[PDB]
Amino acid sequence: AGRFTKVAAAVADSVVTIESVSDQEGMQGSGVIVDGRGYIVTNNHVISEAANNPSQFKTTVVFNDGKEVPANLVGRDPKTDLAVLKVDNVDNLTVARLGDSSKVRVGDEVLAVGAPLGLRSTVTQGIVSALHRPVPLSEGADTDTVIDAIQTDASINHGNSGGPLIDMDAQVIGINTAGGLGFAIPVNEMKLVANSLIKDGKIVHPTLGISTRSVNASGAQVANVKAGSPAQKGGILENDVIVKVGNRAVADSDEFVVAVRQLAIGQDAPIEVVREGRHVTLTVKPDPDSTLEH
Repeated sequence: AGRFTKVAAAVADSVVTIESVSDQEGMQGSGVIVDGRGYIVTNNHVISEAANNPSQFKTTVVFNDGKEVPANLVGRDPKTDLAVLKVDNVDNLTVARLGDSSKVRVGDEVLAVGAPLGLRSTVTQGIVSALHRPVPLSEGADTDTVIDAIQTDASINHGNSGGPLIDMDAQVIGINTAGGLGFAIPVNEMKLVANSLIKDGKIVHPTLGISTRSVNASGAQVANVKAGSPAQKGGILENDVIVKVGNRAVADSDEFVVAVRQLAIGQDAPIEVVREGRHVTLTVKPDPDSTLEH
């Protein structure tokens, strides 16, 4: 058997099709079994329209061996484009076994696996082309977002979106997202997001009340500060050029949004700013974006 033929055949039973149908709509994607009780990780845009209109959409999981089972949304995170589904009382699930994306290196051979039975399903091959790659994602009413992504030249498309990025040990190192190089959500962020979605149905991320644009002191240029925000109270002014957030240099608006999410909620953090030719450090305490779940 081929080298990638073996790795793909060993993870196929862990990748499923995710189908969502209404009176006049249809959207399909892939998912991966991360827990033996029936927990499936997919990306948030695969299910977004079903989550927004659940009274009309029917969500279904289809396994490798043909079986078709209804599924429920446990939780979802548009900020990391992730979601958790649950199938009930299905036995002998081949659980995917999860790697460590911090141990991933540029040049590592990978496979972006889509659901073996999906309509337009794909399985592509490439290498890791970049790590911690901030990438913007923009198909429903959710927020646009940015993620620190694993970048690969394995093609990511409708057919393998939501399925796993797999290393040569048949371990999951990421979740493919199509929302011509590819991008995956690293598996360590997926464990954190999925771990907290399973228990609480929600995660909470820090927020500053800032929206930026990319700057020739380059960085993220403050376009608007929300009233009452942490940026408000910390001293951020509009047209500030943010160059550091916490311990992360900020090259543009994409890295800014990613850098904000790595911060601690309720702890003081320095924002280093280029203001009218000067450098100014400001202290900002991030609020939780979901204060009732915080």
